[PDB]
Amino acid sequence: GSSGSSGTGDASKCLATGPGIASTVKTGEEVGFVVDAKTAGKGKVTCTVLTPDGTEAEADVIENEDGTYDIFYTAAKPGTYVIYVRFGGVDIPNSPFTVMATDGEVTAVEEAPVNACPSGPSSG
Repeated sequence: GSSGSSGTGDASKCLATGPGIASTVKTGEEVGFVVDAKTAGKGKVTCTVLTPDGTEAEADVIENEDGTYDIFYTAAKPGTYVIYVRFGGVDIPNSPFTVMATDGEVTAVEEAPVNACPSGPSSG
């Protein structure tokens, strides 16, 4: 390792608020959280939604003139999702973000078969 130039942007100062980063979330629905920064300073905020299956997900990031970053993501399947957040290249003291995606209340799904046939003349 190596260092020299003192830091400039503090991550611990930054605050993460939003339903998407709540201790618990809902599947199927699209959550949307935002990063509020007061004295944190200047820096880029990156998000990484990890799935309980072992793969990474897509997380849109939109910066704001108010020094805030709006992010959103969906939960295909329930389980334990891990969200990684960093400010100006610094992992906040809240990362990772332990999130739990639940299906919600008890429900009964219904699926039915759909017949289908190809097209084309016979000429026979």
